[PDB]
Amino acid sequence: GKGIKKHLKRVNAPSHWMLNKMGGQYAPKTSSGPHKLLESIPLVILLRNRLKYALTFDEVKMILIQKIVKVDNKVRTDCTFPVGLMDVIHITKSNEYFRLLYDIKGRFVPHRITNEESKYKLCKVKKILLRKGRLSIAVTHDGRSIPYIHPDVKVNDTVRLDLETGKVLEHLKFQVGSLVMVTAGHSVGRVGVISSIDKNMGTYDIIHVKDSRNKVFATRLSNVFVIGDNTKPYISLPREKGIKLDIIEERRNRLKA
Amino acid sequence: RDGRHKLRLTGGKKKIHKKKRKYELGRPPSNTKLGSRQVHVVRGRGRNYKYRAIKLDSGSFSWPTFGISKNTRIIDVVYNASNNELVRTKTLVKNCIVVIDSHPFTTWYENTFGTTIGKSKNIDPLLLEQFKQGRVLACISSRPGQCGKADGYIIEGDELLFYKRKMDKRN
Amino acid sequence: PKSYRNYSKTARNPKRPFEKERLDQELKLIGEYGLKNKREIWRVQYLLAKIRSAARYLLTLDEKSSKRIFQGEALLRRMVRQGLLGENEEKLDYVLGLTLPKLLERRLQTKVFKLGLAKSVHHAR
RNA sequence: AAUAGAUCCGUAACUUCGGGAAAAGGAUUGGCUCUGAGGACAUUAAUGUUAACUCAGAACUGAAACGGACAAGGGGA
RNA sequence: CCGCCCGUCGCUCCUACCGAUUGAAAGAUAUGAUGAAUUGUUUGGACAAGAAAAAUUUUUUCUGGAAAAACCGUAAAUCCUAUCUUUUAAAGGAAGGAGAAGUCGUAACAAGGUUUCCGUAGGUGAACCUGCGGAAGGAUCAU
RNA sequence: AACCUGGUUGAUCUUGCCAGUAGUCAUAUGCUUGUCUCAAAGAUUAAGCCAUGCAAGUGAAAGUAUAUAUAUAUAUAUGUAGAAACUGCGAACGGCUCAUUAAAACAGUUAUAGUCUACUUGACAUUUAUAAGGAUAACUACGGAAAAGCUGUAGCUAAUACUUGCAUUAUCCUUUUGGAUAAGUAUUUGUUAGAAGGAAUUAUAACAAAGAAGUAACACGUAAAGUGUGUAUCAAUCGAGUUUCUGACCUAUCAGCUUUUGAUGUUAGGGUAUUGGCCUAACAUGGCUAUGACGGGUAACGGGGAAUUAGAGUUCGAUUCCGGAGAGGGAGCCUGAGAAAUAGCUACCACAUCUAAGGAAGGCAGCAGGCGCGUAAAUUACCCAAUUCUAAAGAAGAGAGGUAGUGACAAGAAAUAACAAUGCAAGGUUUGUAUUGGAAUGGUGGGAAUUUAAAACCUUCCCAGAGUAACAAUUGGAGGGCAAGUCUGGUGCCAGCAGCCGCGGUAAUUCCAGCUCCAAUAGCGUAUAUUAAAAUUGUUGCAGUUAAAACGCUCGUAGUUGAAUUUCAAAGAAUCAUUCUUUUUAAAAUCCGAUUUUGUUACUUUGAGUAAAUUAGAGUGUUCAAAGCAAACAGUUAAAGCAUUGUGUUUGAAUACUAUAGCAUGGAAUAACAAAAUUGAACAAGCU
Repeated sequence: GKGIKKHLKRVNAPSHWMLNKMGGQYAPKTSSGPHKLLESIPLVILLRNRLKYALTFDEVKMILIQKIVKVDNKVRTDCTFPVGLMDVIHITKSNEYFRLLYDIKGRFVPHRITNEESKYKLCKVKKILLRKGRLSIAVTHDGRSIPYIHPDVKVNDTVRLDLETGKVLEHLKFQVGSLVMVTAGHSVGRVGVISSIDKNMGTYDIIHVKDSRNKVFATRLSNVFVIGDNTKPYISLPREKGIKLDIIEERRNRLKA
Repeated sequence: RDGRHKLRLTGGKKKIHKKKRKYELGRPPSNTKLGSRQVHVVRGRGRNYKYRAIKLDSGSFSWPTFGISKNTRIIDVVYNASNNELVRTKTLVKNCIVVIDSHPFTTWYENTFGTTIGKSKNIDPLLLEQFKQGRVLACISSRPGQCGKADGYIIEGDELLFYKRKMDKRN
Repeated sequence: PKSYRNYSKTARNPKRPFEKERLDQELKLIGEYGLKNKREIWRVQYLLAKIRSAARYLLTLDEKSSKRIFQGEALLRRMVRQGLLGENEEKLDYVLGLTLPKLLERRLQTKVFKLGLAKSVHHAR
């Protein structure tokens, strides 16, 4: 037969997983869930290869059996569970809160967050569907369906979501002043202010985004995530703060130590 | 049973590898006659069920100028645009022309409108005479081989004139 | 199936196998650095050709171009760490001009002989 | 003795390019019930009256039989 | 120039060609004939269960239904015919190449002793000869 | 490293090829081989045939246990487990091979507004109830058959197997509150209205008809109420099927193909998950082609890539990854979300096993292994410890995979000595050089630490353990090309050598040997293929009077190529003498003297989207290197950092490339195209 493939070769695994060539022949194929395989990491590699808490897949299973780690404040026990673009990971035994984010080099990093911040996740609405009774549901990047969204919410907006109650707290638009984070391009991981939006009829819409140091980079509309307004990002950011640097001058700051 | 083994657009013959797949399928046709209601179940892809009707007597039929649907029984099949064998062997297909009982429609008209929503449509004489006869012409609109039920609407106006001329400068 | 770790050759055969002056120069280098084989000098000049090709490709690129102002100092700092270029050197023409004995001076046996320890280069080997 | 009518298909070497050729070699053929196509004539684009047998197709039917008798090439190297 | 050199004819070996033999073999297509297995539909009808009654038994009916059969369809496989492809036998015929001091002549290179060569046609043991029209790559850059 | 050399001659200069030369992740083979690391390996021919064994199973809270065993207060309640079996899930993944396949497959680029989608994730439902029905496995008893993963009859019992079946919500109004009104999820039909998309016959809503399947008659227990299993629809996700544009080797001694037998299109239908001649009926005569259709060949799976490269190129790619196809050859089919599945079934063909002769059973192009074929390719080993998959998901499996064995396929590092004194040679008491004679160290053997699933290897330590360091390096040459002998014997146009030129008939620098020398070196020859050499396939970049090569000549279509012409300059700051930066200067619409767009394409510039492996390349002392993607830092035993007493800290795994085609994008030059008169406009006023 020719049903669904269920194995992942190591070299065929996504590059940002950073799995080594000689470390076996297979990679953990993420289970279907909230996020795409390409734009997520399984928590097995999250807490084996990144946090180094576990040394083997069996040790990952050992961690997961005890209902300790929670993804969006709810317990996850699947070994190949897709954690996804941005959300909170709570480990109760060590009492630590992580937010999954992108570094300026396009890789998934667990960024330390406070307990207070671990309740404020950001969701990028991807569709607005009205079902029976003129009731509107927002489908987000998280694969999550939020019924009864505020009618002002648009298809490329973002909404702050409360993990405990699963409710929207406020929304964020996509003007030319709303700061965004790029998610999948050459400029994956950059944080900018959106200089302009060019809407091509029937093709990909492009948006030009201005960095903090006034350098402009363009990207596809589907590959951005509104984070905040011009005032500040609504979430905390990794140490680079979404600021990518030219390689010729990353070397100088590497050398000065 | 779909896609390959034909000639190319240029008329050339294409060599055939890739033996037949299941998803190409091609189930045999259902020559739905009219008779005591009997349908079978076909398990299509994804365990979706398709109702293959073999015989029907009745079905929903719509008076479209009033937009009202009533269940009636199919008396005969008299015309079909495709193969003329279909009417002769009395098979029900999607665009078939049938003769159905009009008594439910006449009784409904008497009950609601009186006499023999957006009411007062004024009817037409060509359909009125058919009602007076008691059997009325209709066009099927469902696919009995797919949905398992014959169902259609009463033809009126220019299309009714067209089909009446085509059935019976004429023989 | 197949292993995923790479492997590459480190030497290139000279071609024209019987040049008298080339053989003499090779023997001079072999004897005066006390190394066992001319395969070793072939490795050294294979490495030298690698560095030289990188240098000339960089020289073709115009000044203040990004590729040059990254790779040029990458290569220059590698050469300086290897000791192949001095402080009075600052440009890419000198890494173009560095030579086979200058490369061979950095072998362990030559350095230990120069520092003492062993009284002959073969003793150092 | 073997087919041999008709319809459909297919037809080689050779050739004086005209033929060879009905080459060779295949299939079908009844009855019945139908369907389709092929004309002529008058009224103020449209509606009626009326005629030949000629093809094509489909169901059904029979002890698989149908150029049913009659009539009627054996081919090839 | 006692240079070089051409061809026929003899002998040996090798390669390839034509070849009667309705030559042979293996494949691949196409048509036709027969046609396993089987989807679907229909015809079925072992029974298995229900509904009725008498105070162990009977009729009728409802579905559900196994063998079996038929008809469209999917169609393996076999056979006939035709064509094509590849390989291959063969009396005889006719080439090419190589070999050896073989036989016959002297065609070409000198004006090579008839200048050479081309196209064409005929003839002859062979190189070749001859006719017609060309070229100089001629043996003439020239009253 | 952008390279040439020997060979036509009496001698010369050419053309021209032969030969030499080097590489090959390129195969075989010959000789030889002391270490360590690394690791290709029955592709080539036979997608030929296979003995044997293994390769997919699964129960740790959570479907069904009087098979059975056990333990606590006392036949009672709890339990703990549990063979078998029913049920659920998986077995459609993986692994192998490259036969088929030439616009097919594949790749980049689209579409699915033409579809299906299990597990998983988020939302969240509609027309006897203190809990409903039979019927079956396991098991028991009687059996049959030579034999099989064969099974008959009788008897019972379960289930999350199979099957029935039990409130409520919303809306209108006086206006927290009172009455009033209504009740089907998908899907199909008819009539209508109509947050998003680029465009809707969209979402959705109303009316009139049908209408599936469901909404728990199910099982275990978390905060000092939860979970599992199952269920309708939508969405997400893991995918899939079709689909747009563009891209392929040789052949014209393949020029016309396709079209009754669907070829191209229309209409209607059937069928499908969906679109579609996919199929059917009617109709029309279309569709492709010298820009190579249709055929034929391929010793052709495609791509990522590989070899060779100065730049172009040429050749290869069975083979780590992706996509496709197949399971001896065909065809058909069941279950299932997913198969036209093959360690699933059915039949035919070819093979082939057992048989008591009646009948059964099979598919190694899975892992080993065998035969055969060959020039050509390993162990019938160990293990699930790592990677990962399946399950009732810790605990079981896995010839996937890993480990070791064979292994001069390739690749990397690297032994076979080093040193002191005379004698000798050279030189103004300096280098080389047979004697001695003490150090050093591996190879090797043994024990150990360690490593490892176990073991082995590496590494490390401890004992022995080198003088002819017998612990003894080979391969191929010595006329030229081409480094190295007119040295010594044998042979004597023989034997033989010789890639080519040539040597060999008594002086053989070429044969057969010895000595010596040369080359490369644990490697070196040979054969075949391929690249460079080859500017001897030439776009860059060949040649054509006589070396091969201008058609006999002209016309001529396709193709290729095509005169000039339409908007030019001045002024201002900064390096060094110059260079470089900036503003405007016709006309039409925009803003009340100023606010700003003014053909199409090629082409060119920037981006976007680019799987990794490989490549280039950044960083990083694997003891170096091949490598790998790591790692680095203080700590004879604690300072510092931060936290309001403890917590290690700092990191890296970049960038580039990813066609020529497609998307977006600045553009003045160069090219085309468009518009442009036997005429074609624009404006104003009046008129419709």
